[PDB]
Amino acid sequence: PNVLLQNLCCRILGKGEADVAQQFQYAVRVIGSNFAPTVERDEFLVTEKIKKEFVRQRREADGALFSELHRKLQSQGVLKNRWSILYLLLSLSEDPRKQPNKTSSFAAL
Amino acid sequence: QKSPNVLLQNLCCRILGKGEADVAQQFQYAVRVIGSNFAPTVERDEFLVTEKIKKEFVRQRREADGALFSELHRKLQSQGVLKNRWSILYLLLSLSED
Amino acid sequence: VFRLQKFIDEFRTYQAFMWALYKYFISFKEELTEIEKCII
Amino acid sequence: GEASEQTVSLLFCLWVETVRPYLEIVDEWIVHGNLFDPAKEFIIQRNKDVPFNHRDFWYATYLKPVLKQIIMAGKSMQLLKNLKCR
Amino acid sequence: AIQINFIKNMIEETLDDFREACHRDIVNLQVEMIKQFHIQSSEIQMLLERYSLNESLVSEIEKLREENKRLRANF
Amino acid sequence: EPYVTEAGREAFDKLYKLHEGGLQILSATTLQPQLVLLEETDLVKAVLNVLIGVVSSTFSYNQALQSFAVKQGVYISGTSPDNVSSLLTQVAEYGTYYTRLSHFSLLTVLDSSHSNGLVFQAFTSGLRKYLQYYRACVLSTPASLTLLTISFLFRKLGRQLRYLAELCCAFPTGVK
Amino acid sequence: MSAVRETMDVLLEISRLLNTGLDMETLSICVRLCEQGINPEALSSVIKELRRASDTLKA
Amino acid sequence: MIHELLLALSGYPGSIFTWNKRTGLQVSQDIPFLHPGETSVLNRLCKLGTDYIRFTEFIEQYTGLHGIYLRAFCRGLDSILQPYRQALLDLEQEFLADPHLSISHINYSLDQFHLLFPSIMVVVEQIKSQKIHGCQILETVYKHSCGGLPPVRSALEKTLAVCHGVMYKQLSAWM
Amino acid sequence: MIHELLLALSGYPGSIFTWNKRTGLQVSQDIPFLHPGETSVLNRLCKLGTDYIRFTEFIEQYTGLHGIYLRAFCRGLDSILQPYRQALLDLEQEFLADPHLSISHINYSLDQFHLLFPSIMVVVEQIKSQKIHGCQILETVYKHSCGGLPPVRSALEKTLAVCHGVMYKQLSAWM
Repeated sequence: PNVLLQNLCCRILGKGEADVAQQFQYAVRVIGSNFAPTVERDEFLVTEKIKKEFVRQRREADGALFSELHRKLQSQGVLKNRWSILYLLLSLSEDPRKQPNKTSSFAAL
Repeated sequence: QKSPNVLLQNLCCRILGKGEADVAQQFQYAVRVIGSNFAPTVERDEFLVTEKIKKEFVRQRREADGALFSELHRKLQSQGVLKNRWSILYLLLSLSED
Repeated sequence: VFRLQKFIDEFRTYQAFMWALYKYFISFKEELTEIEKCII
Repeated sequence: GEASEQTVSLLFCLWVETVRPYLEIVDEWIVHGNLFDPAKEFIIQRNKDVPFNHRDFWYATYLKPVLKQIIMAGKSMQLLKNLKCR
Repeated sequence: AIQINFIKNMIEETLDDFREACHRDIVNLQVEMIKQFHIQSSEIQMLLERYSLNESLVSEIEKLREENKRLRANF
Repeated sequence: EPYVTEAGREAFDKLYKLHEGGLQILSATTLQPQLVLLEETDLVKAVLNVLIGVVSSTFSYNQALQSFAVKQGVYISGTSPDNVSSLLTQVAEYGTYYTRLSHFSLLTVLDSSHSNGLVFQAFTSGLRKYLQYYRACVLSTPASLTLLTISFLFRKLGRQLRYLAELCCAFPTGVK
Repeated sequence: MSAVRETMDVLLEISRLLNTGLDMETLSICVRLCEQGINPEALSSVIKELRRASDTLKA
Repeated sequence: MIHELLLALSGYPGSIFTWNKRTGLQVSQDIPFLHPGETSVLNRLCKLGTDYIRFTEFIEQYTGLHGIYLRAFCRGLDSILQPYRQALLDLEQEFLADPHLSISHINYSLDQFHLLFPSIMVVVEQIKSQKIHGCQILETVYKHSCGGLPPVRSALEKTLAVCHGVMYKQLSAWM
Repeated sequence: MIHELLLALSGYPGSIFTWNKRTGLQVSQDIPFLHPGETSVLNRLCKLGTDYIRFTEFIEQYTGLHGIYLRAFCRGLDSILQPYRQALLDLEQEFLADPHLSISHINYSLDQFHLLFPSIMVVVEQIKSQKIHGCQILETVYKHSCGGLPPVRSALEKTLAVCHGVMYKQLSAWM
């Protein structure tokens, strides 16, 4: 796991291969605190959250498409690790309206 | 000038009623608070926030105040020198009292 | 130019007028490589 | 114009190329005495009438005397394939 | 029965959005917990290095050792 | 600066190595596939040989299929990104049907038999004239600046060789 | 390895529609992490914290 | 890029150029250190090598239903790939003349081909959906060379010419 | 200073160069780093770009009321703006050859065009506030090129020459 978590720390920052040390040790600590989740597995339930979310952001067409893509996905190869993958994409889901304020002026504080 | 920190120092100084260095500890505290990770609750609709404020006035029986505010919203938008209106409306929402 | 391209789809009077527009396009793409060599 | 010949050429590219399938139906309408023109669109308003006791009927709006030479020629050439010649 | 099942199904739609907003709030909260412990750990590590011993003193024990040894490597 | 498009081959190569690596981690095998140098001019000589049915250092002849086998990895494949790894297999396969004709002609001679047809021998006397015709045309494949000037050259001989090879495959003999 | 190439083209469609904002190389790291086993809560939590951190560091 | 784009153009799978059977050959989406902007035009450059191996499959099925005119239509269409493939050879020496070549000339050489190649694919697609054989192809291809677009009616005139020769095999022996 | 003013002279607005379109121009100088003396002359160069974009509007409107000699004078007048615009890019390299030049250089190059620019803009405005059209635009500009100033009287004989040339076309076919 160490070579993989690390490479994530280098890529995300897009720079630094030991200048990302702070972020690595931090990632390791965070992962080292034991989270427990609200619902573990079931393909249908995670898929549904993504469908409702689609409708809610006014990207109804795309929501329609996502269902085709979901079925397709199983046929290119079956996943045992899907709930977790589909969750990660869920938590990173955004709305097409509005910006999150400035976060390039927030550094100066 | 108008950097985040300078603007915060001005807040502390005048509110506590003392000089720049006498409010130095609460200034340190303040910075810690801002630099806490907070995720936006508003990523949609200037309208929905305006509606909550209107709900606050009705809730306390301050109907006249909601009637005037509605007109005042329309003005606030129109001059439009504020590009982060929504945030301000949320701040005002939390400061709602009788 | 994007609108003019949107008319290009894959009677003949109407096809030969669309092709007159496109036959004229290879002489604008002929210039595209001229100005592309000065800046590279 | 006559500051440059480049926009005269540009409009004439669009003129000579749009006009070209539209000439070669009229050319066939004489030397073969029949034209390729659908039964769902009539695109130049010259059309051959199916009856044997009638020649050709011109459709009305739903240079112009030079277009009349096309009506009279096409009438006589629609005949000549129907006749046995000598 | 019909209306009871209509009201029921809408309330569930709304409660799902609310559950997920709260769920996210615990994730954000856990971040805040650990990030503050990480700053502090860093302040302490630095301070205990400084005040627990004299950096001054250790670097002079090495110096007298380097000088004394070299003198003796000419005897 | 240049982007990849302008920047020649090297930039594209560095990119291909980085991209493949990205995929290569999830797949676990004894040793990961890596590049083994050939140059682009050295590839066009290993292919010049596989048309006559001779091995080089990218081809391993397999007697079990009576066909040739190229490297399957990220083995250098020109500067193309594992494209010659599929493209070269179609032309090694074109060279495999030339070793069928020569395998069939040397076994149908009647100085090894005297029970099989005279007519059966007579098919080979014409068949051997297409084989030398191939040998002067393999002598004429240089210049090769790319693998296309040669695969397109044998596009015409390819349609034919597939018919003309596999009429033999049943196995008609004699007057039949 | 043939398999590995097909899955990523469909996966990249969901992520770009849904707004996620991960390039190809990074999207491969997470799939590795999820296959070797990770709590899903941790993975989302780091990605969000690194992103927030990165934008401030730069600016 | 330069030899690497000729061999994506032949239609054969690359690593950078992934083949997904749903779409044919396409450039994989958003590859780092290349701005996304240049890949959209690149997707269109893959679309002429995708339909070209959707084309060899129409050849190889009937070479190396049934019909003696099917493989006569294969020898009608091969001379349409003859100026195509000749432009593949015309790009190669350009890249020896200079090997810092940008893709905007490559895009330009292929715009001639962009209105020739989907129009022949649609032609074979109406052939394979009506399940045609023999002489009643020549009237379907004749009203197709009645077609507009001057490159394309000539393209559809060469495909007309070869299988009219196999009509001539019959009508020379019959008369 | 220099590159924003070089391109506001071509008639592309700043916000430190406010232009509010065809009712007026405000010079918009509240600039600390540019001196109150170097900005005061910068307004003098700005008036000469105001009259430059009041002239190009008359180009694009009547090439693209009724009369073939309105648009024939429009292809006469662009030829006179051709050394104006020619001078605009030679100045681009003047500021790259050394960076020890300032706006004193821009005052010096633009006085040669200063004797052209109100004096022709008043000619076309007098054409257009009477609404003059036809052959008598050419008589109007002829009685102006009967006028003085040695650059302008040579320039308006050239602007007279391209649309007198359009006159010459009618009476060549008419005869």
